[PDB]
Amino acid sequence: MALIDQITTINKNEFTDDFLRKYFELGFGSLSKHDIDLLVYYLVKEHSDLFNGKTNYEISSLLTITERKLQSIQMESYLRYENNSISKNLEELSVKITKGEIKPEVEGDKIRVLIDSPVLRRDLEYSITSLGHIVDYSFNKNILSLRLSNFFEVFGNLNIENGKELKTQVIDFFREQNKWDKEILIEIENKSWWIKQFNTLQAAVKKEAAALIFHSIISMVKSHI
Amino acid sequence: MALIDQITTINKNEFTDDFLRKYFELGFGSLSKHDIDLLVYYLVKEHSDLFNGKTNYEISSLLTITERKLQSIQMESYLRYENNSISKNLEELSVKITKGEIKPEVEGDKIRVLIDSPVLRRDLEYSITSLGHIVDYSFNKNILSLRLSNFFEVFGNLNIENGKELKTQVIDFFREQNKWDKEILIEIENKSWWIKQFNTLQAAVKKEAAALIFHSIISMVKSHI
Repeated sequence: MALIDQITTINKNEFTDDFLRKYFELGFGSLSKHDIDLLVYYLVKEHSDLFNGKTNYEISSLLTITERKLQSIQMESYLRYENNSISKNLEELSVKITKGEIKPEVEGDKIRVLIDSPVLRRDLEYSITSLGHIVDYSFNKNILSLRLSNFFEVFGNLNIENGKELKTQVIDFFREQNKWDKEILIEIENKSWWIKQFNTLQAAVKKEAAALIFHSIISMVKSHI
Repeated sequence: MALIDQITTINKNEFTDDFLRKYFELGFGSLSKHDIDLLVYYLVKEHSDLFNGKTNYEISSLLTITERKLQSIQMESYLRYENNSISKNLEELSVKITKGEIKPEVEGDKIRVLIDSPVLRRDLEYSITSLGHIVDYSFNKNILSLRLSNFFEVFGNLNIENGKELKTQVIDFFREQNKWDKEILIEIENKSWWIKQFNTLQAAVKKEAAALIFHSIISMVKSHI
């Protein structure tokens, strides 16, 4: 079975102990098939490394189910059997960016972020839309697209975790890169600035700018509940 | 949970390994609730001592299910996941009699045997009714009642495992006990013999006679496929 030996490590004692406690909570035969499928997904995720570092495409292939079914299973099981703060999920998103597992990229006046985890996607969307203002964004499958000019105009004044204003931290990045790149004016609330001036920069400056921008946006959202 | 700590020993490694192999045989989410309930029953029975030495009443109480449901689950799970010969099940029945876990008792012209296991009950009934003749017997719940006079008249000539005829082995028992009990004629194919003469014996002779008779009947049935 390509499945059970793809498991390279698993705490079999607590897989068994946990399964028995939850299968038998209301008595033998009390859980529905769907309840048990959520339990099994949780048990493999909590007590093995099977899903570790794998994309949704890989996990769905491993489980022999569609990506759409996997997303429902992942969310329903997380809600049933796990508890995380929005703060911890936002921080996990941030760390994935620092590690390069998620690579934000700017195109025109939009920053785009592939977020494969439905749990992280849910908490980001909820938290970023709970700041008192409608947010200019959309999702293309699992890719968040966020309008830059409008975001900084509307939310640029809110503090990030290190106390500085969001717009301040992003502007300060562009100044430093002006030290080794050809100098540009900095107008982050300007749609045409992103479209023409930002587009001029070297692909590696733009890559790094997008990671810092999204790090700072997450940091701003974490600072505000 | 009165359940999971009633487990005094369990191979948790193979409980986990076995569950994963069978849960995932056709892919995640392919097994019905009923399929999974049969699997779990088999897994607890194969990989723990939870059910060991317990009556159906105790197991059903442990599982929070009726005795009728338990019997269906036990049979369906055995058929799905286990394999035993009729010969091995008949021998297990025999050993339970020697151990005193099952105590055959004669009343009138009938010998009665409580058989709690639906698996053993099924193989006994099938094997004992596959000897070419209709058998005079009935079940009261899990108590087999077998008519003595008619059984020895019809099947008394068939060999038991040690080569002797069934009627011969049973008669030889009554002779030995005549050595220390008051002597009786021996007419095991006679209904009124069981009802009046056998009834005379001491309760401990009758207890031992019933175990030897049923041991020999099982031995006869094992000798004939």
